[PDB]
Amino acid sequence: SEKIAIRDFQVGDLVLIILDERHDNYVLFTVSPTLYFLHSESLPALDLKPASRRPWVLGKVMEKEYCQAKKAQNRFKVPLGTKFYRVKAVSWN
Amino acid sequence: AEFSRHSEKIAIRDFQVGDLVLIILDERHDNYVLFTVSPTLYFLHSESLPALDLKPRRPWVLGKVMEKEYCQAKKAQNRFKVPLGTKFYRVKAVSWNK
Repeated sequence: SEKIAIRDFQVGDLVLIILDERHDNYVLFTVSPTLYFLHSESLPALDLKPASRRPWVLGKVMEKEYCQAKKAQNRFKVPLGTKFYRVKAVSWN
Repeated sequence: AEFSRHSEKIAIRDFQVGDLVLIILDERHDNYVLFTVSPTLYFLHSESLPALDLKPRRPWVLGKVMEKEYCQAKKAQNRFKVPLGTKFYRVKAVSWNK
């Protein structure tokens, strides 16, 4: 049976996707100090939307992209220089 | 394989001793449960609450399964708020960090 990854996310991992209101974004539930932000493109297929939002959904990792915040005002509400991932995911059930 | 990917995943069904798990508050059953995708309920044993820093409010903790016991409700009024005849598990668990 499949388990949910909570760190070191790989393509094909099952993940718990949760709302992070501080960063105005969905993230992967993790014990890591690194932020894994859900790519905006993946929201529709997970029955998620860009005013109250569902707290969590299960998904499967399809893609991840390494990023560094090079502008202070960014869509992720992270400080300048933050190193993070953007993750595309699809639904699982 | 010469090595395993170690301690990077939590179980969400068919829980086995030693599994890492997400423990969550089940308000409708007035009890902590293992987060699961299966219809079977896995209730946290009352013995396990103090060492997890829970009280008989905190929404969730990561844990490790120390024991599971398959049970059936014999009375309609019971601490788990389940109908008479419900089959469920009681799980002992300790905190897990890393």
